[PDB]
Amino acid sequence: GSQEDSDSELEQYFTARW
Amino acid sequence: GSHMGKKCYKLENEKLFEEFLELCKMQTADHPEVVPFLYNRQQRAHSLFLASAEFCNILSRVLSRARSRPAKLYVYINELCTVLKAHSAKKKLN
Repeated sequence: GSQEDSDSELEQYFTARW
Repeated sequence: GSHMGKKCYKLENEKLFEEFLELCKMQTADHPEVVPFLYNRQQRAHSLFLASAEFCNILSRVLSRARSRPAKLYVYINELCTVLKAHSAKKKLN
């Protein structure tokens, strides 16, 4: 399971159009 | 020994990593958290993977992907960051 936020770790505060 | 030998992709992956970050400085210019984040995660990533050819693939791939595709720079940011911890300082899986 998610022992890290991984990609969402960024998404928390910043991300693009995605 | 280790893997491929006594190989050292340290020098590469360090400046390689910044190829992405210096790009990130341009793209996430309104978000100066990304670059320091990638720096930070790399610092707490196990130095072995960061000095290995595998990470060179990751970097050369994700960085250059984000160069061509700025629109998904973050995904490669996400990858590169996860990549650091996934294969370093938590390397039980591999």
